[PDB]
Amino acid sequence: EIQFLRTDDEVVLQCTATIHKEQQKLCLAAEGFGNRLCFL
Amino acid sequence: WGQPFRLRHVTTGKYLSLMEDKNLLLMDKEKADVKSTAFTFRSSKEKLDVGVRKEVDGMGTSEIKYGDSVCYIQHVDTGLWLTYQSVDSIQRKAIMHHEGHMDDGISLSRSQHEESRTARVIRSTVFLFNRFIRGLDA
Repeated sequence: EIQFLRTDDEVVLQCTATIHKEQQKLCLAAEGFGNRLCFL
Repeated sequence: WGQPFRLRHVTTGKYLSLMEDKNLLLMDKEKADVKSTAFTFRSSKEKLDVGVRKEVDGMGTSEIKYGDSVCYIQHVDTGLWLTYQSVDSIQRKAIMHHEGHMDDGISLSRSQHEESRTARVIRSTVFLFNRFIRGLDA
């Protein structure tokens, strides 16, 4: 059966990018220590 | 059992790998090419090699237990086993050997969340401070 997202779950935010005619998967990431901005 | 994985050294941020000339060695993130960095836990040292396990889209079934279970680390690509050099605190160099030794069992001890946090903070801080020192030297 199709699984659902509950609250107390560990997830990763993923997206796709089309660069030079290819698809790349990128996950949102952040360090938190010494750097608050988010990268991929 | 049989699931491939990578072992990352938290303090240095480098991944364990096997080069043919100089056996076990730590390598940077950009050079961990799965073929040399893939390792596997084995219940027994005998050459079973069942493989062909189907990946399960879920939490799975708990197999390897902390402390109680005895593990045998095996390189996926070459099939070599982790074993000690047996010649010289303790400082016993770790090597890859095809038939290993009589006692190659490995136990696993989980670390605390605070300890893991502190280790990763240490690695980030040493990276940033080394960058700062190199910039000042330049």
